[PDB]
Amino acid sequence: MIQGVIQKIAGPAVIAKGMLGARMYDICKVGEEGLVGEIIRLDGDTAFVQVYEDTSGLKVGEPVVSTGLPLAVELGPGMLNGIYDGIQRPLERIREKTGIYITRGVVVHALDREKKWAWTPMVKPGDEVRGGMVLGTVPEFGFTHKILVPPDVRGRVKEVKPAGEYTVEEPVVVLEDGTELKMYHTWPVRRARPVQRKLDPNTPFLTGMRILDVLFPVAMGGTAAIPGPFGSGKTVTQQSLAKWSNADVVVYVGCGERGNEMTDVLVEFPELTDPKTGGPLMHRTVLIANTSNMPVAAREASIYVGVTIAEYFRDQGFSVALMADSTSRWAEALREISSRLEEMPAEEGYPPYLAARLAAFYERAGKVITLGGEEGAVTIVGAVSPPGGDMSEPVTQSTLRIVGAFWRLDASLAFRRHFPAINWNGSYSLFTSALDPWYRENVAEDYPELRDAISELLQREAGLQEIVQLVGPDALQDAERLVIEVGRIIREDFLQQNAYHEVDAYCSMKKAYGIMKMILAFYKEAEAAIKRGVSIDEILQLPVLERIGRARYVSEEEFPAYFEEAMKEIQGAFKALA
Amino acid sequence: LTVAEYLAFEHDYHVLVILTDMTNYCEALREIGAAREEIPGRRGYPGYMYTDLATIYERAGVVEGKKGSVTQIPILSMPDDDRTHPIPDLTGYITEGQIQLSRELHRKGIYPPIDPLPSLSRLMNNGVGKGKTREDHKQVSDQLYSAYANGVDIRKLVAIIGEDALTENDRRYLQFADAFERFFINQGQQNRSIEESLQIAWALLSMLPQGELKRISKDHIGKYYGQKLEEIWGAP
Amino acid sequence: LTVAEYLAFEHDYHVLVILTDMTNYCEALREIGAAREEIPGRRGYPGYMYTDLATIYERAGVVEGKKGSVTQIPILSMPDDDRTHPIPDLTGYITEGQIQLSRELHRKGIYPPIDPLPSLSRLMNNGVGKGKTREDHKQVSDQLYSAYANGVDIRKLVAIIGEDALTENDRRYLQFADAFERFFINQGQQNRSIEESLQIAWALLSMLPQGELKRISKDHIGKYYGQKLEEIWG
Amino acid sequence: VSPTRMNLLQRRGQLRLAQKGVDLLKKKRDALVAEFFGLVREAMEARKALDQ
Repeated sequence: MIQGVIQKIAGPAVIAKGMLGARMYDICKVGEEGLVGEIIRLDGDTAFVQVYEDTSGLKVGEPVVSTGLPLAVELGPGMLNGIYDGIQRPLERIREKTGIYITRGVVVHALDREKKWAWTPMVKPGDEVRGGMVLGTVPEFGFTHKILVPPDVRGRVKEVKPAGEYTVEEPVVVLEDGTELKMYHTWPVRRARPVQRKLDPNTPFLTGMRILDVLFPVAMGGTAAIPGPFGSGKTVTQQSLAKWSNADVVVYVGCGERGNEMTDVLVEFPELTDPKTGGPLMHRTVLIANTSNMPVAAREASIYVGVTIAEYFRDQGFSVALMADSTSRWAEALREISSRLEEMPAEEGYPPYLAARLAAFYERAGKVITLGGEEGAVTIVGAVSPPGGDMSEPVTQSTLRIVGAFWRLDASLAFRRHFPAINWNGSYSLFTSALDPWYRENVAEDYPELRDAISELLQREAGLQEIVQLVGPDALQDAERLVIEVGRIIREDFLQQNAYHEVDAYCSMKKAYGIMKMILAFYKEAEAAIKRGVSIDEILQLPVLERIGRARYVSEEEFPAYFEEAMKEIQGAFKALA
Repeated sequence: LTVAEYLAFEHDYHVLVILTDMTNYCEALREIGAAREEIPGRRGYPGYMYTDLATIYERAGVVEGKKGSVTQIPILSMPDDDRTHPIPDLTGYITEGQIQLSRELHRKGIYPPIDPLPSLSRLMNNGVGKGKTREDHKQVSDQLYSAYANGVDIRKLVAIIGEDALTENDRRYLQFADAFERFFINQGQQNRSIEESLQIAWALLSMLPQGELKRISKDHIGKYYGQKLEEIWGAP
Repeated sequence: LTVAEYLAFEHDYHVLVILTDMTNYCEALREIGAAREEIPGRRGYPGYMYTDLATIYERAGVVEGKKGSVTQIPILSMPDDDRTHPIPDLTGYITEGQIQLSRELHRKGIYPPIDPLPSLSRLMNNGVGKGKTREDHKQVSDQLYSAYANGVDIRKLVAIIGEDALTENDRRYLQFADAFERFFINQGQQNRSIEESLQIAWALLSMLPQGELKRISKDHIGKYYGQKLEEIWG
Repeated sequence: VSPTRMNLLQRRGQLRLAQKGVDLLKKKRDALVAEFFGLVREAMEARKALDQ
């Protein structure tokens, strides 16, 4: 380890002499208290260290020790059910050993070093292993955590620890070249974990919400952007997505949130229940929490820490949903760091490389073939919070250039008690065409046509808004009144979804397909009845209205019979009509 | 804030911190940064201004296992009434809502000149209701907001189309807006309990016809609707 | 200006100084300042531009006991016709008023295209009035300014509501503004005495009702109001 | 127009005024349409009386 002494202190900037051999962006311990800093410039025998925490009280001549490694995360058993800050320090153990305040220079381990894990070997002496292979398994809540050899490590197995209880520091496998492999390894957060091959967006990411799964789908391994306007129910929708998605592991990243909003996340999330097991949802999620008053380095590194953890869980063969609660706050942290570096800004004070960093974060998503030969995916749902909802902000423009879906959350819809408050007019998805074969194979060959028909009906309803504003709906022709009423039905019975209801919180693709079938069949029958001289108000009184309105709340296993009965009675109700 | 934290979390005090002018603080921060040869960020302010303001603001809150609390009311004058100025912008980024003073209300002789329409408390729902203030608080506030917005819009409409062309309910909203400004906002130096404020709000809502109160449940309407302003007001 | 001061204050000459383009002077000043890395004002001009322009402009005036005088008429081209550009801004802050030309008036064939509203003379009050030009000069000037500003405002209103919707007072002010621009401002190369100019001004003011002339005292109105514009010509 | 912060604020105030004018004009249009729809029923009654 390169060891030097402090030569100059100027705020968070420390110049350390005697540091020849220190590498750029290595983590350093500054002063007797061991404050963590990063090398950002090398000059002769000196190194420029940017200290994470406050440097008040430091004196010239205090030791500077280089760890020799860049910013990295420990990947191994013990991350699930854990809460970390932006640089992966366990907040609960920090509270245990320090109090209600976070003191400077506290040393904690990301993975617990005292807990014993039930090791089960899967390799034998003489076996040849490569990066990403499975050395063994360890139980962690409902999962079987696969211990992977690090991606850059290969060799022949010499000795394997038998089944038993060991800590993460115990060398379970040691290779012929003397390399010891433990239950965990470290990976730089700014280097993407290698994969064999990136797959195409063929399969959908099922969030359990009808509007998202049908109108604006995101592919497994895709990326979606959401806005967080106040009063839109963003937190309900985010935690509903966490509960009901088809992802095995959830990673939630809070980059520089408000103190009370971060408290809301940290209190509500442990109370969520996992429907797959009935236990706490926290048993399959990792929370990364940062408030606005934490060091800017941690707030900037939070998303990379989260995406690295997500990539590790993907490399174990799982499907991971990654949610970043505010990339706008992360961008603010990046802007502050660039300003501290005295870099010329681009547009509204942001560094010119803002789009490059956003792309480096978002492009780590995708369905891949892991180095171990299994299949895994990372799906990223990012959130943006412009100053006053003005999307023209460079962060939002940069995000929308690279994300495949945009779920426009609207406060006006939430004011009208339309939940989820997703404005279907401003939302879009680029994954529909790629996902169409999967829909035809897996739910119905008709499904894309039905989805386009429903979207066209919504567009026709939106095209009449100025007429309905100018004159009442009763002044509309029966054809226009029919599409207005069908748009109302579509909204209130397909688009709206109760996140707290016992059966309506989740909706499968087939149930949604049946609902659209019922709605479109009713619309076609009513359009025929209109040209049969039937007036609108007898159609609006049909019980099939209430039948379609109740289709949301019927359970999943009872839906097929309800759907066939409803189709039959919708066919019958219009035949008997005069 | 050091004194506030000490009191609240070592003696269980409920501490209210008032920071009288954060604009002066930010100008001092800019001057200090310039004096130390630092390159400024947006609009000449330090690039770390957001972090500094966060380290000030985020010292308030409630701690698990502690009876005390710290509440902050920062006060800042927007440099040109510009909400997009960096100081109010970053403050809104960090804080939970804002109370906006109205120059129009102030010049009309109303004190305190708080304008309810642009004001917002983001944590309000968590601190009101049954067992905290009263069960009808939230719905009353929503109804007041909607009725006041309706009244202020009808006030601009009446200038062009005249009072006689208005609907009867429009005239009711017009009278409600004036009474709301004169009695609810314009309280002077009075110290009003929450019960007195709710009573005045209900008396103001009673000027509207029953059933126009869409945001309020029928139980609360039956319990509190009907009373006149004359019976409970401080002065005519 | 050294020559002008020498002549005026040593040989009692009345000197008129014309500086063709102070914009070109400020360009050279900016070149020197940028070569010297001076802390700039706005748009890259040196911070000491105000002081330098002051050392130039402040060399005019009259001196107690001496008979000569120095009068300065600098000329400067406002970049993009922007009055808030640093050069015209600092010049206006230093000089005793300015004569501002209007491109809109010029495009209409009016010469000299002097726009009276942005124009100013700080020393006007010292040289006009009873015993200097005429007793009604200042009041007539004030009334003309108010009436012309009213006409310009009514021109702005016309673009929204159309001319046919105007009342008779607004129409009278609009016609006053038109006739003012066409007859008072537009004079060509002819040389008008102050009496002729005041006669034209009173003829234009007679277009308005006698009660609208709030700026003018009633005795002056009785003396001069009522003359027709056709009597001067046509 | 000369680009200055004060001028930018003036333009933003003008934009706000224009938006409020649009809203006010829309409310006036709503009132006019209500009047027009009452008057059309009155006109149809008058036309029927004329036919009689």
